[PDB]
Amino acid sequence: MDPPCTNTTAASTYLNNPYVRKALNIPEQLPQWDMCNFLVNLQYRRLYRSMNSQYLKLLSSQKYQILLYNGDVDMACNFMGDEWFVDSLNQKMEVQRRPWLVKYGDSGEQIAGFVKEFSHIAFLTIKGAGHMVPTDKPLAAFTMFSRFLNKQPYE
Amino acid sequence: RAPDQDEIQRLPGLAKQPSFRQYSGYLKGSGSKHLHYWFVESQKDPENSPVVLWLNGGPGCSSLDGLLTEHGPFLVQPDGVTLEYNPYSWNLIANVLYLESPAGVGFSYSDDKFYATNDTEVAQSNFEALQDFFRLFPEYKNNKLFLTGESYAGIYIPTLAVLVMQDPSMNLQGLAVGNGLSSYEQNDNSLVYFAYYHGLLGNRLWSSLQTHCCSQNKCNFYDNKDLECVTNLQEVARIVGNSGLNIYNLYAPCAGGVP
Ligand SMILES: Cc1ccccc1[C@H](CC(=O)O)NC(=O)c1cc(OC[C@H](O)C(C)(C)C)n(-c2ccccc2F)n1
Ligand SMILES: *[C@@H]1O[C@H](CO)[C@@H](O[C@@H]2O[C@H](CO)[C@@H](O)[C@H](O)[C@H]2NC(C)=O)[C@H](O)[C@H]1NC(C)=O
Ligand SMILES: *[C@@H]1O[C@H](CO)[C@@H](O[C@@H]2O[C@H](CO)[C@@H](O)[C@H](O)[C@H]2NC(C)=O)[C@H](O)[C@H]1NC(C)=O
Repeated sequence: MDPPCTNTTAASTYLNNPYVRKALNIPEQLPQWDMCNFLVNLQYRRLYRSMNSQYLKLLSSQKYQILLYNGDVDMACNFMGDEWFVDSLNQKMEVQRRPWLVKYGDSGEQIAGFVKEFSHIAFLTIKGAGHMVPTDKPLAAFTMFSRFLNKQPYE
Repeated sequence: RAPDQDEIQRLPGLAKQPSFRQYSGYLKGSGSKHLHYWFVESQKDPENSPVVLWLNGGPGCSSLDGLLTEHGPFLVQPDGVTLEYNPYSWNLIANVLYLESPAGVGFSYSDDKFYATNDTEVAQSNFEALQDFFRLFPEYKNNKLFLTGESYAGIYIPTLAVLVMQDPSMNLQGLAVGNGLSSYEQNDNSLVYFAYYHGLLGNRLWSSLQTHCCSQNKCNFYDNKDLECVTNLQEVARIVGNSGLNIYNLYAPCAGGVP
């Protein structure tokens, strides 16, 4: 039920508490809460090998802003694969690759990662973060999320 | 105006009551699928703040991981009882919809209990779930809609966004994917390069990879049929995923120790 090298006991112990299930309006007859369902994964039929066509379809309308962000210390879905992917989409208004900053309390401005921008699409690295960017770098993740929602530059 | 029946009254583990309204219930997917949602309204101006859908990957993993361990308003503590407020919560500036998807994931279920699915069925079920969300929360129909996700949601989100873009009633404004699976070929090729340059493979394994898997500059570590190449890639997969290194964070320890 748990992916390798991960410990999901804290969330599992919390969500399996009967009073928590009642507060979350969960019907009592439903089975125990598991972080990852092994049976769903085993029976899952993967159909697409690339999202190239999906992103090109979304970018054609020029109505939506797209963001691909990766923690640079992750090996499951490494930053380079997604950087290669965004670059391969060959979009207009290509900007020079630049670092993006985050202000840390009294520790001052720090490089949170690097931004590669194109028209309606940007690729971002989160320096020192793994597969779960908001868990590893919560301040950098919020700063990036805020800039994304408000359509502001990532720098 | 809103499903008052789905509203969370007093959540256990919280020392202080939230300033925002929160809901937990079910969204109707395709067929007999009932997808469990946990919706957290914005801490600042919920009526005008954007609606943000969050999907975790797997396939088969719960989006409640995103809430309780990643960017939710409160995070679960190691005791598995206490919840502490998150000062970097994504709900500070957005109405965040955490959806346990597909059916069978976490508290989500189906009446026939058949959880065998695919990319196309998942996108359509997620689309119908979003339609149900807007029927349950009609005051959020005109709000800016953003579709966000992690890992396998790199497939979930763009496929869902393709369906959402065809629906003019949905005010789609963008999409964000965190450490997402966008291409198996781009991911597999980059990982072998990542492994060597992060010091997981030696010069002997790399020289063998460069000589056998590659032609001049271009390397094929995805669907190559060269004999020494397939052998070297089997060793790369063993070092990266089954040797005691945390695949999700190279510099973090492996929970439960090295096998
Ligand atoms: C690491 C983690 C921790 C908590 C929640 C979710 C996840 C991530 C998804 C995310 O980042 O949102 N889960 C996975 O990366 C993952 C991958 C899995 O399956 C492995 C692949 O399918 C493979 C056969 C291609 C290697 N799972 C997973 C799903 C169900 C049961 C066990 C698992 F490890 N889980
Ligand atoms: C996996 O996670 C659980 C939950 O965080 C860990 O258990 C906690 O351990 C600390 C320290 O002993 C206690 O204060 C908590 O009360 C425990 N919580 C629960 C729910 O038991 C557990 O040690 C971790 N296991 C591994 C192998 O990392
Ligand atoms: C993906 O899953 C869907 C849903 O299970 C499949 O579509 C159904 O397939 C059955 C059996 O052939 C038909 O009886 C249904 O009428 C189909 N439903 C729809 C909406 O088309 C679909 O075939 C699966 N795709 C793949 C490639 O396996």
